[PDB]
Amino acid sequence: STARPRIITSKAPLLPQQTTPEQRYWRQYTSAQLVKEHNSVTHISFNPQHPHDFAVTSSTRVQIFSSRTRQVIKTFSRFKDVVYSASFRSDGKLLCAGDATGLVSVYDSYNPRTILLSINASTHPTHVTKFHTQDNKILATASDDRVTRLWDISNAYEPQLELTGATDYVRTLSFIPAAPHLVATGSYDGLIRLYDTRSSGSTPIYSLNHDQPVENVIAVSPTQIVSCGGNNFKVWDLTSNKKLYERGNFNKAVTCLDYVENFDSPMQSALIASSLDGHVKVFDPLDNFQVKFGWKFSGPVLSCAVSPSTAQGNRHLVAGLSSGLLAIRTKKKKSNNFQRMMRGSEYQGDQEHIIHNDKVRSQRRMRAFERNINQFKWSEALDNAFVPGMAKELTLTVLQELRKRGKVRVALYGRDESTLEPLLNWCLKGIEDVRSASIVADWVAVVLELYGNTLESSPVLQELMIDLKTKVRHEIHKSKEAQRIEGMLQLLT
Amino acid sequence: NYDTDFIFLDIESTLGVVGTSNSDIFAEQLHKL
Amino acid sequence: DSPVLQSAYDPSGQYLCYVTVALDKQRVGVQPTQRATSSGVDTVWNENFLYLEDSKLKVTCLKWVNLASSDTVAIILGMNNGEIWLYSVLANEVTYKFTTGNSYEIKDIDLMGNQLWCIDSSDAFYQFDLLQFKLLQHFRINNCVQLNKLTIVPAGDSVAQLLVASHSISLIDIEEKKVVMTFPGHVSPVSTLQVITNEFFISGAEGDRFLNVYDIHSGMTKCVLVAESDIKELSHSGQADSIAVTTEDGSLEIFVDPLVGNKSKKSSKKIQIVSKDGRKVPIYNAFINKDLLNVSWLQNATMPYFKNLQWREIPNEYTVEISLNWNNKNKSADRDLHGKDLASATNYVE
Amino acid sequence: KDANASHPSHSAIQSLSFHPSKPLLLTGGYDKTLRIYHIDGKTNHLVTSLHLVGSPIQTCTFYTSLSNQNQQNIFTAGRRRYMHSWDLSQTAKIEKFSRLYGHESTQRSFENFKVAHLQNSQTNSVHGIVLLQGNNGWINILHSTSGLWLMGCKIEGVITDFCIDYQPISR
Amino acid sequence: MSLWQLETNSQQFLPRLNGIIIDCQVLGPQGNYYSLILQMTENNSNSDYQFLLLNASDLTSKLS
Amino acid sequence: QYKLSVVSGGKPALNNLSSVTGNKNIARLSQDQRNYIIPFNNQIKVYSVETRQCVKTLKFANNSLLSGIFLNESIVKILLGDITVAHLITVFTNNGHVIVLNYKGKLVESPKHFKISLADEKLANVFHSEGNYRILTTFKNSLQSYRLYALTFDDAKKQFEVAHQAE
Amino acid sequence: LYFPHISAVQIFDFYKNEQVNYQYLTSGVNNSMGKVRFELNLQDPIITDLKFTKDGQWMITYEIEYPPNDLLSSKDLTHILKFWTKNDNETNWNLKTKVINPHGISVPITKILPSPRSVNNSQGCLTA
Amino acid sequence: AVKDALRLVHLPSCSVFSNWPTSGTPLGKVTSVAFSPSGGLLAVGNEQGKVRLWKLNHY
RNA sequence: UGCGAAAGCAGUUGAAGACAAGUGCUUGUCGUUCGUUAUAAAUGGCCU
Repeated sequence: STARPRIITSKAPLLPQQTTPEQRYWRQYTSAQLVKEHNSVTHISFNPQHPHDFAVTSSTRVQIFSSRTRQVIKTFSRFKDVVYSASFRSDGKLLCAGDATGLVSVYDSYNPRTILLSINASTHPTHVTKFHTQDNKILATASDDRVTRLWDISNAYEPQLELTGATDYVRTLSFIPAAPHLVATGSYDGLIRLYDTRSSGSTPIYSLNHDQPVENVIAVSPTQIVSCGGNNFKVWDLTSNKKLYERGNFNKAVTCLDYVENFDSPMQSALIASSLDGHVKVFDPLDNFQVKFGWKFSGPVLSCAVSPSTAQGNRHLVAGLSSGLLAIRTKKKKSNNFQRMMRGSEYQGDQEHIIHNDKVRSQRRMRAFERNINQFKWSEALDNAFVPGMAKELTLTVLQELRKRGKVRVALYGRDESTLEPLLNWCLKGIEDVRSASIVADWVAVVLELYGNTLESSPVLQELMIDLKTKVRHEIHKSKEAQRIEGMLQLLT
Repeated sequence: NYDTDFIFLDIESTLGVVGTSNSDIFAEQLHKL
Repeated sequence: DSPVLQSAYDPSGQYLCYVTVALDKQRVGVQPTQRATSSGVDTVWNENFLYLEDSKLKVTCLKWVNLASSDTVAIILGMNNGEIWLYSVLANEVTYKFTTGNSYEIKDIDLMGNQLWCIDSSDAFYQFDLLQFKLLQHFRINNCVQLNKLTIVPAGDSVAQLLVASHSISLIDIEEKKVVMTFPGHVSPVSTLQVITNEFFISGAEGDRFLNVYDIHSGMTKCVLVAESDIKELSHSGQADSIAVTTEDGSLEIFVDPLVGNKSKKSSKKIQIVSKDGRKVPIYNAFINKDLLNVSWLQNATMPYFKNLQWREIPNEYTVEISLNWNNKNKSADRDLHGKDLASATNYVE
Repeated sequence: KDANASHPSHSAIQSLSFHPSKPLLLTGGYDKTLRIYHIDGKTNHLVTSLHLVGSPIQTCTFYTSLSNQNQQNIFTAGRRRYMHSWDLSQTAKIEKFSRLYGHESTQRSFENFKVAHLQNSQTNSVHGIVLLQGNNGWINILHSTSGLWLMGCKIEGVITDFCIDYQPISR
Repeated sequence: MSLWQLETNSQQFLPRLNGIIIDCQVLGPQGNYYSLILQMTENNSNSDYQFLLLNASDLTSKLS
Repeated sequence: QYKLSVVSGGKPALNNLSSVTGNKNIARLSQDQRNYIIPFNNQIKVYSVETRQCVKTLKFANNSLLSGIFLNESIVKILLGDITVAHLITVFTNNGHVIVLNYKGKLVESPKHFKISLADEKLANVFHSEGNYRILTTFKNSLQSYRLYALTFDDAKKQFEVAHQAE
Repeated sequence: LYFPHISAVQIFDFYKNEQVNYQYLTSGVNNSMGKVRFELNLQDPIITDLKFTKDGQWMITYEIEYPPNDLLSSKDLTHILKFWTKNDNETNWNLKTKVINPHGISVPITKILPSPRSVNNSQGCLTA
Repeated sequence: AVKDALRLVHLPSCSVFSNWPTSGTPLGKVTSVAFSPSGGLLAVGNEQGKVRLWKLNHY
């Protein structure tokens, strides 16, 4: 004897644009909160450490948002002029910020009152201030002076190294993982300049030509560096010093770019890229950087960020808009006498000789229509097909199963106009769909051949046929057209 | 068959192939018991 | 610690007789050591047992009657009642019972053909004849205050001298009915007193890791064999060729040429049994004939299991591995892994 | 010496049973384990064990067929709608009784049961029967081997306990 | 396969057998086993017999 | 170079008589009920029930006698033990040959072959209770008629004698 | 040895001369119920062809589903092709892909040929 | 229900034994009792999971 | 039923004997034969 097979749901051949495993993961960022800030939110950064709060730079203040609460918990308003960065150090204890006056302020993260170090990097604006990932003490600064000074926390009076050679504004700075000596900077020259801090420095070891003003440079992996500038982002390989891939799917000029890897998604690594067209799109580095998802916002996007790999809780996608709007999308993650009397349940037989298991795993509960078919209730199973709030696919199966069982007339004998209209109502809408058109044709044929006399004496049944004849006639036009476009489509080939 | 031999099936459902002492006495009695 | 109170191989080393307790009554059973018979018939478990109908009654001594010598295989059982039972394993009934006049328990027994010698707790010797089923003589030798062991020296076809032991060992002449010689024994009572060869008999005592090899004629300790742990059983091969002693800790030691620094010798090969999971299975008796060694252990509670190994080729330290039940998923022949009936056909699932 | 000293139990000993002939003791409990010990009075080592996943043991008992002495069996039951039988060492031959043949309404648990001997007079053959407690004064009697439902007994009020008595007739 | 209990006219079922039951028999001193012959009428070209020995205790195929 | 030889088995044997119902199965379960004997069209398989595997196979081709008899005749019944006289089986075929084979061992090349004397009768079935044996045979509206004989083995002549009982 | 029984495959071991499996490879009323009377006129899907790749890790099956009689769609047979996979240790074939009406509508697949090891390391096939 | 609630009653006198069990006898919450078919052994299980064994010397 | 593609193209579905019912006559049936390639319906639905 064998267990009863489960009724198999009907699955028509795949249509174009099916949902992909990558899409299903990214749709889960459903809850959307739209916050309004004073000015364009220029930069957004995530704390590398738990609880992974993210800081947003806007106008003359920096705000830290709690991950779980999704609300501001700290505010750094000491800055007089505009702010331009809020990056944390790797430890997450400190966050640095640049200013239009050119001063760089290092505050203790989560303690806005205390200022640890204040550096006057330059008289020009200091747009980029980023802590070195491998080394904690050294802090990098790039200013409109076009020199990207490398400061040391202990010695704040003179830069440790003062890289130069950029003929335009430098607004991008990146540290290559596994290469602490290497530093990457991209200027609006369209040139990405790489520097070696071990050597004397001040002259790039080599430059990579992007041909458009570079808005942000990110090192995805130790050997691959992705740079977004102009209307495209290009991925360069340092060992070969040539661009492996280039994607220009964006319309407006890409502005920000972030990379996350080894997170719980089906895609091992993701690359999110802002567009300045309202689009932030996801690319897969494992698949030649192909688009896998995208969002649309009200206006141009200036900053995008995603929760680090080890978020340890609900993940966050953050988008920054020039209008001052901040959009947050989140993927949420008896008595002792009685117990002593009943104390054996926890035991799993770890110390025993023979372990014997016969319990049959619980099968999912069967639906009403399946139970009726299993019990040979042909007419009742038909009724369960046409009930309010019944899935269209599930309605097609019970009709297909009954036909397959050879019970189409058997289900339709003891019926009148009162209980026939639900079937005709579905047929009126089911005829339109391609999947159910063939099944509707068979079932409608039988009821006519089986209830011709009742149709004459019932006016309500007639009207169902008049509109049905109108709809089937409309399908004839659609099917005939599809043959004509098919006919001419053969002419082209 | 992927070897050299060939298998063939008959309508009779037959698959043929075309191819290239005191101790000893006590030992016996103890087993009987 | 061990459910097997006493055990003894037959002289040929193919059959083991062991006594264990069922509820409050002792039962005597015989099991076959060999995995298969000479004819090739696979060996089977022997369910038959001899039950002692009295709770007080107990077996103190177990001795085999040599299979080749006598027509019927039989085992002689010394009892605490003061009588000796001749047991025939086939008929599974006590053929005849030798009774001493007194009621004192029999401490030890020994046999050479028709001769049968026993000692009571009162230190009185007795002589019996199997064919005649008669008590021949009984005597008490002075200065033999205790007698835990008796062994008869194998001289010719007759018994002319008996080796008996207490904390000290003695040699007695039957005709003179007097002690001939004395040997400095152990501090504890003597447990084993086997005679390895002529003018050489080994001796061991309860809770002792040392075996003294004495010369019957001269009287000087030729050697002292040392075990890692206490000694329970002893078996000698050939004529002092090899000696296997079952330790108390469940390991078996083999002494290779113990009769050839020189005073104290240690075991040369050590054998152990450990289950695949990791539990150690003690060895309670062993047998060693020429080059093969038979190891006996208990599985379940009292079922004896045996293995034959050629000790010559075994390394110095060798652990036999045995598959014992532990956390076994129970597979029924009529079910697959998932519990579906084998006859049942697999369903169609998209 | 304590029987369970060798291999302790992780729950209360819900039932005990000595083997009719062999020197074995059987234990069972809500730890879902059937432990058999060789009771000698001095060591009491464990012969074997059998863990039944998700099968609390409210009662267990040995059984030996009255005619075929070679037939040995162990029946165990709990607050479940099925009962286990263990014929008597690489594996264990365990069968599950879970069919009542139309009388499932009277029996929602096998936890209270006993095993007896019934002689089929018209053939003079003897076989075992498993007796169960029903919901409404009902006692359901099954065939020990085939598992068939043979007869049922009803009393008024709530059944609390029952026992079996034998009355000899002739040779 | 239907077991009719004639005392109360009830019945027990063993459905979804591999084929229609040509023959049925109780095999044992105590009815331990049931022997069945199955036909597999799907194959019209040949008659496909299968012998099924079921354990009466739990109605599982002891030998197919 | 090449050679042709049978390898596998065939369909299980059946009592192919329309009239008989409830006697279609010929396979028998041993007295100890530890193994099931099933006759095939070309062999006899002994399956051990506790392990669900074919412990023994008795091929007609290997034997000279069974090759001559079955290679048309078919087994009409199998009886545990030997009627003439612990693992013997007596096979009765439709024509009348009575063959005493052994399982759980090595098949003997000289089984105790016999032959019941039937006069235009096709043996249909045989059965016993305790030492007494009766054989049902078919003799010839398209309906077959049946005869019931009593079968005994005489030690003096070592032959099967059949005595008429019913029709 | 694989025998394409009607709507199922019987996997049989001729070295041991014993059946090893019986698997249902099609939809239909196969073991859901026991057909009786007019239901016995129904025809379950027929496995016309069954073939293996040279590697042996993929199974290709071709099926014909017969419509029930006395309907509008009582003369339009459905042709199905299925690709199954299993690891060697496993005993049940798992359906990986299903093509409904290959080659078009109501057009049979007369011949199936698995590819040689040279092309696609034996992971291809032709249908004619 | 309570600890040490075990009594042995002699028949046909129906007089409870006095010497055993005592205050020091370990029984706990007695939940299972068994008499051996022979040998006069008494096994008493308790809620703690301990099966304690006694021998009746009369048998 | 033959052939074929799946569509279809050609060709069949007879005679005797016996039985039951109704009134020698009529119909219906066949665990009866010869020859040719040659509606259903006993309230009766699948375990744990």
